[PDB]
Amino acid sequence: LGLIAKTKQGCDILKCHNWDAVRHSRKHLWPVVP
Amino acid sequence: DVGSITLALRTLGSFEFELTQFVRHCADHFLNSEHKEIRMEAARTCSRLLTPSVSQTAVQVVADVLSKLLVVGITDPDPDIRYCVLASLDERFDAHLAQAENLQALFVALNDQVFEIRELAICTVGRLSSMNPAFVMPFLRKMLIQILTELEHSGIGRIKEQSARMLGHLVSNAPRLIRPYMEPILKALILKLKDPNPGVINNVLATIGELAQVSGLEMRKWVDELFIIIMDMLQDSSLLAKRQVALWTLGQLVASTGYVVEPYRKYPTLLE
Amino acid sequence: HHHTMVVQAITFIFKSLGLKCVQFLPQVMPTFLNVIRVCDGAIREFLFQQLGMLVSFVKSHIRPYMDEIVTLMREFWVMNTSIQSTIILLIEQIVVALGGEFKLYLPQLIPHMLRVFMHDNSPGRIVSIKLLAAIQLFGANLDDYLHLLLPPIVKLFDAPEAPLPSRKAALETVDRLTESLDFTDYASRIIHPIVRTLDQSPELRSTAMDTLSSLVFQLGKKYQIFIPMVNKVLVRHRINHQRYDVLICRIVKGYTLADEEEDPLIYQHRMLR
Amino acid sequence: LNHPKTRQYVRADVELERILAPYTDFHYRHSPDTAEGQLKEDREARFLASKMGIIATFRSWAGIINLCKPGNSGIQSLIGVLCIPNMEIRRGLLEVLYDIFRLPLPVVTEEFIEALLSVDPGRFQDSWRLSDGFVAAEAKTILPHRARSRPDLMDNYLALILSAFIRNGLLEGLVEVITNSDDHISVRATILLGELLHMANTILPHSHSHHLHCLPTLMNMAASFDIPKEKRLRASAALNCLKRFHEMKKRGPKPYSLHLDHIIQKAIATHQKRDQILKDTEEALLINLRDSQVLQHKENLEWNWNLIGTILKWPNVNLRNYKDEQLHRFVRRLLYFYKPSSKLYANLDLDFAKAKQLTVVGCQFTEFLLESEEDGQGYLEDLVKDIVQWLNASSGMKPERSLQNNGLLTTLSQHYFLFIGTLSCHPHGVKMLEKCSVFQCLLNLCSLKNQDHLLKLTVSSLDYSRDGLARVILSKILTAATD
Amino acid sequence: AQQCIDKARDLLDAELTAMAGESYSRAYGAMVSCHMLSELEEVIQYKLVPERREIIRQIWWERLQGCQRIVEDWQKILMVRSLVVSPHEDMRTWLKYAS
Repeated sequence: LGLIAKTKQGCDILKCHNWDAVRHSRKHLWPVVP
Repeated sequence: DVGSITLALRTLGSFEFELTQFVRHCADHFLNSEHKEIRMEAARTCSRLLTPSVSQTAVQVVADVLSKLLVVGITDPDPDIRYCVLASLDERFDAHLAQAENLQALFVALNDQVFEIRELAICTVGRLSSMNPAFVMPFLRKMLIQILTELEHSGIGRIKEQSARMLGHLVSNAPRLIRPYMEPILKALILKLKDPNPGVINNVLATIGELAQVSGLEMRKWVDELFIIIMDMLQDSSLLAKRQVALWTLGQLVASTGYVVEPYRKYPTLLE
Repeated sequence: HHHTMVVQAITFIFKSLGLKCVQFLPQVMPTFLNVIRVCDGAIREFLFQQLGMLVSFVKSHIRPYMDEIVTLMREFWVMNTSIQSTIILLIEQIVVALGGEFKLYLPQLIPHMLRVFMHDNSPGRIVSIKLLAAIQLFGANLDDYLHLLLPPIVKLFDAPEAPLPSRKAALETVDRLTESLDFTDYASRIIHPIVRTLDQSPELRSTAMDTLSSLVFQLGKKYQIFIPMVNKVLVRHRINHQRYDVLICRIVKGYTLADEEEDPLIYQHRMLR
Repeated sequence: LNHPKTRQYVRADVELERILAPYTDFHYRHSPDTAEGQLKEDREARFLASKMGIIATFRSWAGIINLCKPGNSGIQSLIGVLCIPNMEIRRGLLEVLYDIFRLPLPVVTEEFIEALLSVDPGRFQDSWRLSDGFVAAEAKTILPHRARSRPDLMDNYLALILSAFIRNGLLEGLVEVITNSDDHISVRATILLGELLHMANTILPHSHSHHLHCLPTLMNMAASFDIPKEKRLRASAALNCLKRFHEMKKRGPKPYSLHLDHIIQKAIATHQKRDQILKDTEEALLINLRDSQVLQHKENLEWNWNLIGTILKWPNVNLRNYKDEQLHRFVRRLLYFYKPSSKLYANLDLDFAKAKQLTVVGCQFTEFLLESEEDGQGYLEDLVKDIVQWLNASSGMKPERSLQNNGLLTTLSQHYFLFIGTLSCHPHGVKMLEKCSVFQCLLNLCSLKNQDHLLKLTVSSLDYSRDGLARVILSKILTAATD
Repeated sequence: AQQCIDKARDLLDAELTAMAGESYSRAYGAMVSCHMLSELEEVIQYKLVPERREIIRQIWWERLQGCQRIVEDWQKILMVRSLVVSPHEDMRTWLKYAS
């Protein structure tokens, strides 16, 4: 289930069922969420 | 030339049009300009003109100009340019200031000697808080501790009022972060009001009203002393001081606490 | 009537016994402080000095009795009287004795100190210089109070009206204590005052420039942007200085990449061992 | 504990959580008949066994699910024990916590800043010496991985465990220990807290990480003006340490060896060059070189090497407009001192107090020569062919002994390579390098099959940014060499 | 809306001052409209942040429990309060109104 959370649309799917996930990549280790 | 450049920059920042190379050309002026006014107005027009920040080609120029005016606003000697550029650094670029270098430059700017910059920078960072805790939060906590320390051990009224205005802009700019630390704030301030320049009282009242604003139903155990002290200030008001703000505070609490009808009997002289 | 000789006998006893006088504190100090509270006259000035000797002796076991001390040092501290020279020596011996737990009692002596920076009438302001030299020795004691105790210090050399030796002392004290404290983000509050005061005393050129040079050691590469602003002022008298030149040389021009902007405390630690 | 049939065979709350006995008990007596002659050593043996069992059971899913049931499971009991003032138990649990999270332990110490450096990720490693792992192993640790989107399940597991501990109020006990305990233990707890927080905003999803970093309980105690002052001041100091810890985290690892630092220096230089200041003619020049203390005498170890570097790197001193006799004497003194035939530069051994400064100063001097070409041709030529002379002598260009392995392994003559390094970068440098017998001499070196570490040092110094004779050398090395 | 309410404030203030000089009961007829007017800010808050909803809902009841018990004024106070609440959301006030 963490695997299927790699894409934004999948994260949208999961958030409907009360499961959090990380929304940033590893390119910069200090990411701001917009 | 001095009138020419100033007039041209003011007009460029003044009227509307529908330009992209002029700001890239603008790097020539203030980096080497020793005339204060042209640098200041170039800063104004460059801060103003590049608001639409969306297409995937022009981020380079806006990033470079951001670096340039941030460092200039950090560095130049006269405080007027400091204040004037800091004023231009409003929310209009809020979602793009979140680069790490910008934040470290802001932390450097956060502590200086003159106080208008104090207020403006602390407001800016407080607005900046909630979208990226990772950098700001530790420095914020140190600050908050520090302001508490002046507010209580400073034997000088000037520092006390200055810390109070700090606190006010903090509470205004940080909606959710200040919530967990309400108890020490309110208790220190209320003990300050019952102290055995009255502008300190003005600012503590403004701040405490704002704390009432942010906090709903969490001031239940402190409403009584607040009421007694406020109406003591109002009833038999020895000085015709800043009443309108005092009334605004007194009104603010009830609309938030949900404290509605008891005062008219338990403070019978209130209505008249 | 005869208290001077008995108290000097007491301190003689305490220097005589040495380390083993510790068990005798509880039944001697409380009465001593009660007398001080009730004592009177200029003999009190003598008494305090003697008390200083006492605190010089038992380094750590004075602690439970010292709290009361503070409020008595609060009470009889007249703002402008010759009594301040002795109270400064009291503080100096306190600092030498405690050394590390002193920060516990630091706040309560702060406010009065502040007003000394302003409401002073000493010829040449020698009391300010003395207390400033005393403040030099706090070291790792004032870790959290710099924000409040610096702005006064910078303020004293912001006035052109002050006697020149006082300004030299202020620059010296700010210059030296950095070898024990963290001074990174507190850059703006110092860079600008220095460039303000740089050309207002042709003798204070050297002391100020070396103070700045010492400060810029703690800050690593993040100084890089400040260079042109000082640069113009640097040669506007055709004044050149060595260590600062060395430092700007190895910042602007690549020396290494792992030797950049380390905490001052770790370097103090590495030079200690 | 997996199969329902298997699960029916085992009781509820007496069997598995037994293993954590010697910590939940203050006086655990494992065996009835024991020798009195040793008791405490029994306790250390028991603690080691129980610790290893605990870190064993938190690996399997069966352990994790069973040990964190919604009831009064043992994991709550462990955390509850943590807030009792027992001087060794609170220094028993912290080890378990560290090697659960697979963290590096700090050395026991009463002072914070030493313990901080003791666990810096950029700390030196024994395998990084020349003989062992010279570069590749160290480069594995210091520079970051190249993956941008691969999952790295390990962080997933750590996030799960971290959330599991966060649920049961671990931070509360951590703050309790940081506040009310001894210093030997306060430093350990503070370091753990900082490391966990740094992991938080790195692998933890926002919703479960947006309120933890506020630090309610510690901060609340930090500003109470009625509590005894000791707690207040120590909490303040703890917060200061946490901030400095985080700042060191954002510092980032930095190289200790010279080669990697030079390589990344060239890399960042060329990538900067991809995408697009004081004159000091004569007066301060004379001032400093007079003050340089070098002209008084040729004896080493009495020179102001920092001032030397300042002269050598100053921008507009280039010896091309500036023909100064004192400068000539200075540069000749340096030329002599740096000579391998001088038997001074190469005869200071390693582990000298001021050596790395000397090496960077030497690379500085070589770069200065590279700057001043059209009149300084000879100065480099004699020195470089002297270097190649010493090179052939040590390689075995003579039939006398041909074994000088105790010459380079303990002397800085190994660092002579760096100069060729800074010679192998600039386009004029390569024409200088091919002026003398260098590339061909190196290709003659690679034909050797007895001296090995020569290859180790030489392969790590050449540039490969531009096509040239260096590349075929490395191709032969990877095709014609020892195993 | 805020500017509208601000103008309404002083346009009531005039007659409130003209009416207050005699006696309290005489000013009651304007005070009911004033308490009418200032409640709209609470309507704004109810519409904006859905987290305060229960607290303001309770304090509406407590504020309204103290006014003069005449049907006509309860009519309009509930009718403006009904702007954001369905009758089936708050049964208790309507029962007392009916009684």
